[PDB]
Formats: sequence, structure tokens, C-alpha cells
Amino acid sequence: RRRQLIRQLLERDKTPLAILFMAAVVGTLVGLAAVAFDKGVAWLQNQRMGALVHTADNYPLLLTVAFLASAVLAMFGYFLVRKYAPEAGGSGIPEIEGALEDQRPVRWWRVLPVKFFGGLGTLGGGMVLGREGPTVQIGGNIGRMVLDIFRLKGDEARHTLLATGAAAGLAAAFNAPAAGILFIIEEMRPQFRYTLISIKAVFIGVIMSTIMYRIFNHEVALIDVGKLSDAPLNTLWLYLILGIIFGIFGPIFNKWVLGMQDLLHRVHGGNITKWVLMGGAIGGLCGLLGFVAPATSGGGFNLIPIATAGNFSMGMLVFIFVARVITTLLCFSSGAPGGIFAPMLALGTVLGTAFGMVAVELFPQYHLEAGTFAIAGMGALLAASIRAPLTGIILVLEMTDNYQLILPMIITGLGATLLAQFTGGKPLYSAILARTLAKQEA
Amino acid sequence: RRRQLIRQLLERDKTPLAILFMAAVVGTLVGLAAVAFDKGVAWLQNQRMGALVHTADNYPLLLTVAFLASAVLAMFGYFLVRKYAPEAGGSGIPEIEGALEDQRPVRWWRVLPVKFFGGLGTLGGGMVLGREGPTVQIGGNIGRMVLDIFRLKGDEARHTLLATGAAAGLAAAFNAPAAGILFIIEEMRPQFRYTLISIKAVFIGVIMSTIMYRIFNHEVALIDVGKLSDAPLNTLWLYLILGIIFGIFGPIFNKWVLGMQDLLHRVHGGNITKWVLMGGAIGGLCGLLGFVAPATSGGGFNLIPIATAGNFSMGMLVFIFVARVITTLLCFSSGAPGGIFAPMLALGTVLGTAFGMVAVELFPQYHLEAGTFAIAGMGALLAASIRAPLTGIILVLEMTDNYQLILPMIITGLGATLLAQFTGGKPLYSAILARTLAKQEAEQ
Amino acid sequence: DIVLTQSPAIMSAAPGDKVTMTCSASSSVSYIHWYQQKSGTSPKRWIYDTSKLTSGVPVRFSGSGSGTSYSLTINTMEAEDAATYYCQQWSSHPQTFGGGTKLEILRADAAPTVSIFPPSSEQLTSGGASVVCFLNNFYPKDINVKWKIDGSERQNGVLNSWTDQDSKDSTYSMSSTLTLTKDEYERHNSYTCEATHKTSTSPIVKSFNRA
Amino acid sequence: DIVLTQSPAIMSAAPGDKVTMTCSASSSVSYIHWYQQKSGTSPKRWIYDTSKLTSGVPVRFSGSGSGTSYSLTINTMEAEDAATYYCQQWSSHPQTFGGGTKLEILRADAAPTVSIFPPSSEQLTSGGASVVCFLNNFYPKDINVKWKIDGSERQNGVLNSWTDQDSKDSTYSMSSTLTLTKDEYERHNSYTCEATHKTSTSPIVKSFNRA
Amino acid sequence: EVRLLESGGGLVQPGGSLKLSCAASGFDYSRYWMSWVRQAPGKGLKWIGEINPVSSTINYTPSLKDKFIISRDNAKDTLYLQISKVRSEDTALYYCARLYYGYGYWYFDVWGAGTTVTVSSAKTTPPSVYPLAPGSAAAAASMVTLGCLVKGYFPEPVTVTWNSGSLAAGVHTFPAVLQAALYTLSSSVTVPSSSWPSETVTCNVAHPASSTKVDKKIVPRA
Amino acid sequence: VRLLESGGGLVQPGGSLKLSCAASGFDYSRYWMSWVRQAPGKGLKWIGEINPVSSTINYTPSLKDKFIISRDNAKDTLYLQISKVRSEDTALYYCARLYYGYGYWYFDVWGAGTTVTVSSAKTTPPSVYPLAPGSAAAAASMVTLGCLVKGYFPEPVTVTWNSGSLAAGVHTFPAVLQAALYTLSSSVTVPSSSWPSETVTCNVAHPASSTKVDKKIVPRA
Ligand SMILES: [Cl-]
Ligand SMILES: [Cl-]
Ligand SMILES: [Cl-]
Ligand SMILES: [Cl-]
Repeated sequence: RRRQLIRQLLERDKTPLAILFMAAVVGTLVGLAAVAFDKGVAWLQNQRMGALVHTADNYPLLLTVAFLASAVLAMFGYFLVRKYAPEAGGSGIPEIEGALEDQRPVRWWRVLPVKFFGGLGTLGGGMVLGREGPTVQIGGNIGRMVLDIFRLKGDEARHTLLATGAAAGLAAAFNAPAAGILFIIEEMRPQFRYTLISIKAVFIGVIMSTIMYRIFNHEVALIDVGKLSDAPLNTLWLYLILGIIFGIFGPIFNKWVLGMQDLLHRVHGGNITKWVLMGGAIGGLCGLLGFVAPATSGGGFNLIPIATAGNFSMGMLVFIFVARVITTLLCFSSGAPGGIFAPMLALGTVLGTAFGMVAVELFPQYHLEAGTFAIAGMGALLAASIRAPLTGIILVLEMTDNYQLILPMIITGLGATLLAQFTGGKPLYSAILARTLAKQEA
Repeated sequence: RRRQLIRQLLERDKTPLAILFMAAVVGTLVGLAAVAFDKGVAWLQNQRMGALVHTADNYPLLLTVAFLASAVLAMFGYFLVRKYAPEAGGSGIPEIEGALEDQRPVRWWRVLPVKFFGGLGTLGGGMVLGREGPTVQIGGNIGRMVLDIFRLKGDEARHTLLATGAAAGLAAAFNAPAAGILFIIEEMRPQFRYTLISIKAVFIGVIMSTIMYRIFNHEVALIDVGKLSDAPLNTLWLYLILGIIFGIFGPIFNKWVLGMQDLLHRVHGGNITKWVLMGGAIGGLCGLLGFVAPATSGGGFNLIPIATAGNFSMGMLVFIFVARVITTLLCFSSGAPGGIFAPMLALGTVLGTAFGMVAVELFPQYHLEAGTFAIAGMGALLAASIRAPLTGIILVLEMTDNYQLILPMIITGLGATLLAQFTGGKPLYSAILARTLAKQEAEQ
Repeated sequence: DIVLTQSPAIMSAAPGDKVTMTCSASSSVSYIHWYQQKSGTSPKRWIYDTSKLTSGVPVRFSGSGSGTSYSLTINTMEAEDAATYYCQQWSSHPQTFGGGTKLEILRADAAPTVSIFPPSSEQLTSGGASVVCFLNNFYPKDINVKWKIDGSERQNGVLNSWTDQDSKDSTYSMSSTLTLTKDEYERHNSYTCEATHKTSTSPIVKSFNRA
Repeated sequence: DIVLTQSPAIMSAAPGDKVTMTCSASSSVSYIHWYQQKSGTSPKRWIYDTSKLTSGVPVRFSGSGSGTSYSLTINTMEAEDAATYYCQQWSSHPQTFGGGTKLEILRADAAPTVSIFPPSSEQLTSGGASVVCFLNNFYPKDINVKWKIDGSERQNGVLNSWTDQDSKDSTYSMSSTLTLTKDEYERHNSYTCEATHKTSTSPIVKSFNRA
Repeated sequence: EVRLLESGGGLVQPGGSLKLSCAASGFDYSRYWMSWVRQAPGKGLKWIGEINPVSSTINYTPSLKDKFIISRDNAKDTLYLQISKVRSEDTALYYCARLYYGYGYWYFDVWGAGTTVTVSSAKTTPPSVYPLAPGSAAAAASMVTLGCLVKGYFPEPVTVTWNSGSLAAGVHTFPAVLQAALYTLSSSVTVPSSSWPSETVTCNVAHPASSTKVDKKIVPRA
Repeated sequence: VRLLESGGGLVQPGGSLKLSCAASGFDYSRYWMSWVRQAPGKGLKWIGEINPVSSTINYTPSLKDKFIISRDNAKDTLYLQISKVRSEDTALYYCARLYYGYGYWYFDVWGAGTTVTVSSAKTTPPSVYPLAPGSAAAAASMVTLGCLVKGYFPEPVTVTWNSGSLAAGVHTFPAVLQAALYTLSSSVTVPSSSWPSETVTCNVAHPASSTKVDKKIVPRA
């Protein structure tokens, strides 16, 4: 072995020039696609409000054109998935994970149009789903597209170009380059064997994607929370306890998302017409709640600054938590194209904030700010449910810019990921791939 | 293997509880060891400075007690290494990398005493070396110590507990937990095969280590640079150019450190008496330069905020750059215990700062601050020399808290690590392990 | 430096019409900004980076350009859009503005409402005598005023003053002031103010005899 | 709320002694702080977190304790350490300050320096007359003043005032002020204050006759 | 809001010197670059200089040495500009401005209202206000045009209202013409005959530079 | 870093007053601020705390609007309104910036203090009379001068000599109260070569009346 090792060391970090240039073009295309995707969602959300203004007089007609306008867009999205690309339902991260294991096909001629336009209907109708789902899968397929077009061969180029596209897709959804690359390293690469995924190529593709995002999005941040307080050493034990609550809730929530996928399947049996009409009712429920109680609907990014500043009463927060647990399961478990990643950020923020309001009243000697627990809890469901704690921490950091909370954020994440293990939970994305691959041999 | 996968997928993230608790005690011990080591280094630098006061009238006696006080501590450090633990020389990261490859022994009963007291002499005498070298190796051996003491078995426990100690060791040297874990994941893990390193256990050990540092170090930050300006999109091309400069210097600098390892060995041949006497002249040079030109010596952390604030002339920056390149090679290539990691941050800061001063006067329409290029260049030598760009970027970020520069920092790192590849350079740590493993075979 | 010569220095246009003003440079420039100035009001940033509008700017505005010929366009103009527009660049250093483009409402031609006024019993005590003639509310602006003293020309001692275009009816106004001394004023008997415009060939005459 | 009680309200020590003052709490408190208040000054954070010194606090100070009892020690006190010291806890809301420990310096004997001052011309105009007598820079604090007017003894209308112990020389000072009307002050002749102090068996007596 | 309120302008003799002050409010005055721009009477905008938040770099237009001097007091939240050896060419309206960017090509974000600087040898002179009532052979009809003549003042500006700001409709105030180091302007109001001479029409003139406030009633003649 | 409190002085009992403490020298926001008070010759007593965003405002066990603590992070100023003021409210009010170490909070930096006097009396400025040696300058190596500050209310006044130039050799004596008016004396000692050759002036300042007196010491003749 020592013979082989010395040879490998002297040849380390020599990514083929062909792979690098292709990673650059992969990120450039993924950025534009993710930019256009977000602009599409916003343009459709625009129309929905402008329509509610032209009909803001007939409150009964108001609530109905809210339901109908969103049910149609939802149905359009469900239809596009079942009809032309069945593996473009839900998140899409499990599909790309499979592809890196060489166990799932990348039907890019099918998924790119389906996921793109499918998400516009589900995301644009105001469903509780994230943009990252689409853009990671959209971004992975795009990396496959240029591998095929330019007929590059080898396991490396196939695994690399697919990986950089998925990372570039996550970056563009959050303006988070560091979180994009860490996600490939910690959660999405094949977890049980070596692979030739080139990190330097994932970097290039993530940069180019992020540059594309900044050209059409500058001066405005996804989540602006200001500068919060620091966290004294004698307050840290409060963050470990918060993680422990997330550690027991994580798997319980994983049961429900998996379990409600099954329960919702009974409703339509698999029939493209009963399914689409069910997705039309879930998509319509959201467009109604989206007007009569916005915090119960949507990705949840808007309610994060409001919650983090302690601007919600304790009563409202628990409602929002319960409501958003319902609408998140109903939307993601239904099979609609879109992620569950971002809605889980809102769940962690809301839950943390409530915990912080209790801590403020139990320990006045600590001079606490509830916002600091919202920031530590924001990525804690990520740590307990998908079990990617290093990515959640760096993703929340990159979006909130409160580095002085790095230690309480890490302690909350560990308590979550330790207690999720000890309460018998599994990584959701790995557990969805598991159930998907278990139907492919029965 | 589709059926194999389903079993592995459903069994993911089930680290044995025994490894978790033992990683907790590893981090606690590594933090204390790193705290005590730093307190020792600082305490010796005080005495040396306080001694120069009792002799501030007789300037010749001043320059003489500066050379001698540091030569004794340097020699004392070299001796402890050659006599009792040769694999505690230089940085120590290549040895820990070897140990993870199962190709080098963790002689913890030897290295812990030698490296600890060895570094105190070299670092405390004012040599251009970093604490991370010592603390990473110390932390790795400490992880081995609790593996042997508690007789835990398996590949996982052996690779994990060694990794958490090394991550906890880097964290405690920079107060940078996130950078500590990335160092294991990106640079120190075996690069060509799977490993059983448990990431969740590395987290526990880094937390405990980071908490230990904060108990004895709060209220004072290693590097305080303030909040700098932002970076407009039409400025990005300037950071790519800076990286391309680092991409050609990186490998050139790696050649010199390797090349000077050889040349200084010619001087003493390997003789424990000539060698220790050679380190006494370099260590005395530093304690002397430490008085007559502080910026040419020491870890360089003190001059980083000064350079970023544009408080140096262009002349001094060029001066400081050459001087510190010389004193860094002389100290690290000589074999003294201590890292080359931290001195490479100072070199990037200084070089970046100079690039910014030139760019500021060439493009007044951009409204630049030279400091932003100092921050982008700080971690660029890391990316060009050791080729761990993701670790440098997040390490620099953690120390300067200027996240609005993440894009220029990332672009500068890529230009450096791309041009080092295309100009035929190697990762320094990988190239030192390689040469160590090649002489431990050519002796057959 | 970089001379930005805006092309249409003055221009008129009726509401609901398309306006296009320009900006040219002696060297290539990148991403030009545009500022709107209403007189008596600070300049406002209207268009930046050639094409991007500012929060509040109605979407009927649009900028375009490249290299050395940028432009500002208003599809369907309005009344609240009358102002002055300056193109500014900071692609090279130092930065430079343009001379400005004045944009005025265009409307139906109007005839002036002429008034003439004798010196007050209070100015004459000070020994001065100003005869003030007002030509109010007319369109367009090119006009000629003519002073006659006892049926005779007088070209010396006259000071005219035009207004900026009007807020409401968007017309004009002018004042012609003939200043003499109390003694010259008393040598003569008639003072007339002749306004030559475009709405007629027969000039409007306003006069008064001192009696 | 937690009641912090500090051991001696007042204590004296000679420089070189090892001073120790205790702070006791009604229930358990942890990580307490100490403030130093020198005479005429806002309190200064001295020891924080039970045993950490603030920047610039001399190393002769140290803190200790746990649970119920906490102590601040000066290993070799110095004369400049004369102050009142307050302990404070915030491990329980609301936070609470101790009662203070006044530290007085013991030193060698110092005899006073008496000065006597006749009324001013200005105060004589306003009606009153204050005869002022300064007794400056003596140790110990015990001193007895005594007024005499033309040989007699006066004890009506005398106001004394003592400074606190000096922060550097550890001395004391005093002022005696005999207050009389302009009339009564002028119907007498010779004024004198007599200072009786430990440093002398015969009193210090300074006088002035009105003429 | 975001408010830049600049002051310190008026009348200075040639070769003199002035110091303009700009008061920021409504945002963190640091982190931003500030700039000065002036506009000559009837001309376009011209850039003076710029200063960064820490005063480490201060750029000026190509124009003379210690001429302009820009500085900031971030604690005061105030920007400053000194002009030395002032000529008549420095007679202009001076604009305070905050800088920013998009793609990185900098622009002038938010401007101030302005401060006027007149550089003349002439002396402050108050105005004489003369009413312009229609002559005794007036055209008695619908709308009657009145006026008042504000004559022989320096420097600018004067303000002319009517009935303390009531009669806003039908008011034309004309720009002031300069003549022999004094200014002259006239004002016109057109009111219905039902109003005048039935009611009272008054011309209120204010010339703050000479501390002049005066009301002038327009009464008919003969 | 400086904290300069103000607004103290005389208030009729049961009334109200608004003290103000202006901070300068540090990022005033992102810092909790507190009020502490010290009765005459007595011990310290917390009053309240406020966070930067004025969301959390904690008081000592008091009544409704007894204490009202506010801040204006634009003016970098802390406020404190006391109401229904009574005898036990006469004290010295300290403005104090808060911070922590391990996490148990402390009063980091304090201010000079402002003094509040609850009484029905009248704000009377002081009369300053100079004290020079009588018709016998028995010139030893040194000479002792002073001024007499009589008839002022309320406390305090500050006495300095030559605007602070003469630092050493000065004793200012605690005020004494008689007929609801305060009286003190200051005692400077200078070398004989420095007087009356050079100038020695007494500088009395009474903030409660906004009065300063700069009296110069005349040798009697
Ligand atoms: Cl999915
Ligand atoms: Cl997802
Ligand atoms: Cl090494
Ligand atoms: Cl190293």
C-alpha cells in the first residue's frame, strides 16, 4: 500500500481541464435557470394579488378567486409531473442522490421542462414548498445535459458534472455558495464508498451560479435579521436543551411526512385524474390560507424576520407552528414538485422563538434576546430531520450573518442530531431514496 | 448492490455511543492542552520583553540578550525533538495525515511531552511559526492516548478519535470550530479511499475544545479587522487577478520550503549537536529581529489588522514580505516544532494589501479599500500552497467576520488553486508526507 | 475627461406621446445614470445602470444604450413628467454629467393677456419711474414686446423677464419694465406696450395717457 | 431579593498588612463582582467573576469564595488602596449590592498646619463675617479645635468639617468656621483658634487682631 | 425619511472663503461615501469631490490645490466643504449627495435641497416695494390683473406672496434681472373683479438677507 | 468612553423630574444601560435596565410610573423619569453601562453622577468670598489661600483652582447645612514665589443654578 500511496500523493488534485471548463458552463446555466425560476414564481404571485384587487369588493368572490387561481396552477403542476416525469415529484434531492449512486436515471429531456414549469404552478400558487427542491434537481439534470451534449466519458465527469449542478442549484436558491458545496460533501455524495467527485469543479460551478444570481438580485437579501446579541457562556445550556426538543421532534416529524405520503396515496390510488384533483384542493387550500392567514402558507421566509424580532405573541406562534406543520405535510407528502428544506427552516425559527420567549421569562438574569434562539433553531430541524448539521449551520450563518452565535447554533444542532439518533430516526432524504429503491425491486 | 444500499441507507448515522462520549473527553483535554500551550508561549514572550527592559541602557547588551534568550529556548526545543521524538519536527500535520493512512505511528508517550515543551521554546522565543502545527499534532496524539487508555477497538474509533483531536486542535488554535471540521473533511482524511471517520463525533470534540478556549480567552479576539466595505460586481475581476498572482507564487514557495529543508540539512548532516546549534542561530536571529523589526518575526497575527487598515507604506509591505518569506523558510525548513500555516496567513494579508494599494490608485472609479484585498489574499496562500481552499476561506471568514466578502474570497481562492494546479504544484502537506514515506522505504 | 453631450437641449411633446432623448460621449462609457430635476426641487435618481428604474419611478420610462449612444424614453408621456433630465457617467474617473435636456408640455397656442401699469405715487417720490407691462398666460413662448412713448420707438432702459412654463395651464408669462427718471417720465404723455406674437398679425396694444 | 452583607463596615490596616474583606449572601450566589469607590468618585469595576481583575487593577488584589461566603483580599495593602469596596451579585434577578467595606489607612504621625483668615471685605459688605481656620494634613483624625475672642471662649456659631482620608499621603484635614454678624465681629478685637492634637503637648494657636 | 439638509451659503466677497455644512438624518451616516456637486446659474451639474467614511481617501475634480477642502464629522453626522479664494465662477447652487451603486458603476443616490453661494463685491441692500394698480382709465371687466414691483435689492432671494398665501391661484412671480449691482422683479396676480377693489389685495415681500418684511396694499388710483 | 448624566437638582416633593445621561465614545446601541443610585453617605441601589431596542425594561420593586426608563439611540442618550418623588428619593443617580464575563452581568462603566434633592426650598446660587492672609503675610516657604462658598442650595458645588492647573495642595471641605443653605471652604497652598507674583483664582461652579464664579485672591491692603 505504501507504494501506491506515494504515487497517489504526488498526483493529487489534478482535475482534468475538460471537467473544469464544463463545470463553469454548468453553473452558468444553473444560475440563469434558478434566477428565471424565482422570477417566474414572483410574477405568478404578482398576478394573484392583482387579481384579488380587481375583486377585493366581493369578499366571497375574493376568497373564491383565491382558491380557483391557485388550484389551477397547482393542478397544472401535478399534471405535468404524473404525465411526463414521475420522478420530478416532491423534493428531487433523493433522485439526484440516487443518480450519484448510479441507481437512478437522469431523464433531463423530461425533468427540465416538467420540474421548471411544474414548480411555477405549485410555488406560484403559494404552496408550502421550497425553491431548492427544483433547483437542485433542475441543476443536476442540467449537469447531465452538458455531459451528454459534449459526450464526455468516465465515472468522474458523470459524478462531478452532476454534483456541481446540484450544488450550484442550492447556492442560487439561498445565495449561499458555502452551503452549496458543503451539502455535496456531507449529505449528497455517496455515503458508503469513495467517489471521484472533484471538489474544485463544484467550486467553479458554484461561483458562476452565484455570480448569475447576484446580477439579477443584488442589494436585497433573502433574510435580513440585523445584528443580534451575543451568547454568554453561562447561557449555552439553554441551547443544548432546545436541540434536545428538536432531537425528539425530528423523527416524529419524519414519521408523518413518510406516513402521510402513504395516507394521501390511498385517496387517489395512483390515478392521474384523482391525484391532480387532490393536488388542486391542497393547492387551493394554501391560496385561501395565504390570504386569510399568510404565515400559515408560503415558503415561510417572510415570517422569519417577523418571528425573530419577537414581533409575534406566544399565542400566534403556536398556531403558526401547528398550522405550518399541517400545510407542510399536506403539500410535500402530496407529491407536488418543490422542496421541504425551506419550510423546515420556518418551522425551526418559529419553534425556537417560542422557546426563547419562555427563556426570557424564566431567566431574566441572562438578559436574553429571543432572536438568538430563532437563529439557533432555524437550522435545527434540518439537523434532526435530514441529519445534515454542518450544512444547516453554515447555511443559516450565510443567510443571517450573525457569526457571534456560531457556538449556540452548533450546540443546538448537535443536541438535535444526537437525540434524533437516540430516538430512532433516519435521514429523511436517505429514507426516501430507501423507499423509492425498495419499490424498484418488487 | 441495490439491495446492499437499502440496508446501508437505513443504517446511516448510527455512531456507537462509546465513540461519542470518548470524543467529548478528547475535546475537553485538547482544549486545555491548547490553552496551556498558548499561555506558556505568551508568558515566555513577556519575560523576554521584560528582560530587554533591565538592559535598555546598554544597547549592545540589549541586542545580545535578545539573541541569547531566544537561542537558548530554540536550542532547548530542537534538542528535545532530535533526542526523544524526531517525528515532532516541522508542522506535524503530515504525520497526523500519515497516521490516518495507517502508515505512521502515534508515539503519544513521546510526542506529547516533546512537542508541547518543544513548541514553547520555538514559539516562545519568537520564531516565525504557528500554534496550529503543535496543537493539531498534540490533539491527534491525545486522541490516541484515550484510545489506548480505554482500549476501544475498531477502525472507526481509531480514525474518528484521531480526527476529532486534530480538528479540536486546529479549532483551539484559531477559535474557529467550523474551520476545524472542514480541515478534517477536506484536507486530512485519506484522499483516495473511504474511511469510517464519524463526523458527529468530530463535532462533539470540537465543541468541547472550543468551549475550553472561551473559558480562558473571551473578550479578546485573535484578529480584529472591523467591518470593511462591500464588493461591487464590477470589481470581481480584480480578485481573480490577485488569485492568479498567488497561483504562481504558491508552488514557487512550496519548492523553496522543501528545497531549504535539504540545504539546511547539508549544513548539519543530521548530527544532534550541529543541528541544535544551527537552530540556535535561527532562533537567536528571530529574538533579535523581534526587537529591531517586529513585523519580520513572530506568528504575524499582530501585523494583520495593521496591514488591513492601510497603516503600512507600500515600501514597508514589500520589505515585510521579503523579510518574512526569509524568516519563515529559515525557521520552518530548519525542522523546529511549529507550523507554517499561520505565517502563510500573514504573507497573504501583506501581499493582498499591496495589490489593493496598487488597484486603489489605478481605479478610482471603483471606490476601493485596500483592506478588502488583504482579506481576500489572507487565505489565498493557503489555497495555493496547501491546496485546502474551502478550509482557508471559512477559516478567514471565522476570524474576520466580514461575510460580505465571501464572493471575492472564494474567487481569489479558486484563481490561486487553479493556477497552482496548471503550473505543476503539489499540496505542501501531501508533499511532505510523500517525502517522509519515501525515505522510510528507501532505507531498505 | 468624458464629455457627455445630451442632444435635444430643449424639446416639447404633448401627453400620450413618445419622447426619446439622447446622450453621446467622446469615449466609450458603461452603464449610464439619469437624474430628473424639477426647478426648485433637488435632483432625483431616475434611471441607473442604463436600464434599471428606481423605487417609485413609473414604468413608462425606459433607458437603453451601449458604447456611446444611450437614450431615455417615455412611452405615453404625462404632465407630471415635465422636468430636466441629466445623463451622468462614472465608468471613467472623474465622473461627468450632461448639459441637460429640458422637456416641456406642448399645448394649443394661446394669446397673451396684456396689462400695463403706471408708476406708483410712491416710486415717483423717490424720483424713479418704472412702467411695468405684463404679458400673461400665452403659448408658445417666442414673443416680441415693443415700447412706444408718444408714438415713438424706445429701445434703451427696458428689462424683460420670462417665466418658466406654468404648473397648471402650462402657458407662459412675461414682464417688460421700462425704467426712467421722474423727469423724463413727465416730459411725455402716452406709453404703449406692443406685443408681437404668432396667434395674430395685428399686435396687441395696451396703453395709458398720463393726462 | 438576595441580601449581601459585608464583614467589617470599617477596617484599618498599615501598608504591608494583608487585608481581607468578606461578602456573605442570604442564599447561594455565584460569580460576584467588586467595585472600588474612592472618595469623590463614581465606583470602578475592580474584581469581576469572583476572582478576575479588571484591566489595570494591581496584582495585589484577588478575589475568592463560593456559594455563601466571598472574599476580596489585598496581599500587602498600599495607602492608595483606601476606598469603600462594594460587592455585587447578578446570579439572581434582581441583582444586589453589598453594604460596603470602608478601608482606612494607618500611618505615622503628622502634625497639622493651622491657617487663620479674617473676614473678606466683600463678605463684610453683605452683612455677615465668617472667621475661617484651616487645619491641614494631620494624622490621626482626632483633633480638638477651640476658639477664643479677646481671651474669652466661644462655642456658639462654630461649624467644623472634616475631609476624608487622603488617597496618597493618608492624612486628614479640617476647617473651623466662626460665623458672626458684621456688628458682633466689630465689637471685639482679637481672634484666635487653638488646635489641640496628639503630636504636641502644647496647643497650636494662630491669631489675628482686627487692627 | 432620508434627509440631507445643507447650509452655510450666502454672499461672500471675492478672494474670501466659506465653509458649507450638510446635515444628514435618517440613516447610518457612516458606511456611505459623500460627495459635493454644484450647478452654476443656468448651467449643468459639476462634480467637486468625494470622501469615504473614514476620511482615508478624498478625491477632487481637476481644479486647483487647496481650493476645495472636504471633510466629515461622523460623530456629528455632518459633511463639510471649504472654498478658498472664491471667484465669481464659484457662484452656484451647491448640492450635498450620498453615493451608492448597482453593478458597481457609482451614482448619486440621494441629493440635498441645496445651498446658494453668491460671490459679488456688491452690498446687501433691502427692497423697495411699489404697488402696480391699473391706471385710472382701467378696463373694468371680469378678471383684473394687479401686481407689485420689488426693486433695488441684493442679493437673492426675495419671496412674494398674496394675502399671506391665500391667493395662490393666478399668481405669476417673475425671475429677477440684475442691473448695476441691484436686483429687480415683479409679481402679478389675476383676481376676479368681484374681489378687487371690493376686498383688499396685499403683496407680502420678504428679503431675509436685509431683515425686510413688508406688506403692500394694492388700492385703486385717482 | 464617557457617561455624562444631567437633569438633577431641586424638585418639590411628590413632583417629577427627568434625568438624562448622554453617552459618547462607543457603539451606544448593542449595550444594555442601567440606573443605580446612592443615598447620601449610604449604599448602592439598582433602579432599572433597558436593552438596545427598548423591548425589555426591568425595574426594581416599585410602583406603576414611579420609574420610567427610556433611551434615544439616535441622540445616544439614556433617560430616567421619577414621579411622586419623596424623601427616600434624594440620592446620587449613576448612569451605568452593562456587560458580562462568564455571563453573570455587571456594571461595566459608570458616570460621574447627577444629584437630586427633594425639598420645598429655593434654588439659590452661592456667594464666593476669597480668603487671603491677614495684615501679616508671615511668609514661610509656602502660603495657604482659600475661598469661602456660602449660602447655596442645593448640593453640590465644585471648587477648582486655576481651572485645574493647581492640582496638588488642595483640600475642599464637605458642605455644612444651616438655615437650609450650604457652606463650604477650599484650601489651596502655594509656594511664596508663586503668589502674589503669579495669579491664583478660585473657580466655583453651581450646576443647579447654572452659575460659575471665577474669583481672584487679592492680598489685603
Ligand atoms: Cl422527494
Ligand atoms: Cl428539498
Ligand atoms: Cl511537518
Ligand atoms: Cl502547519
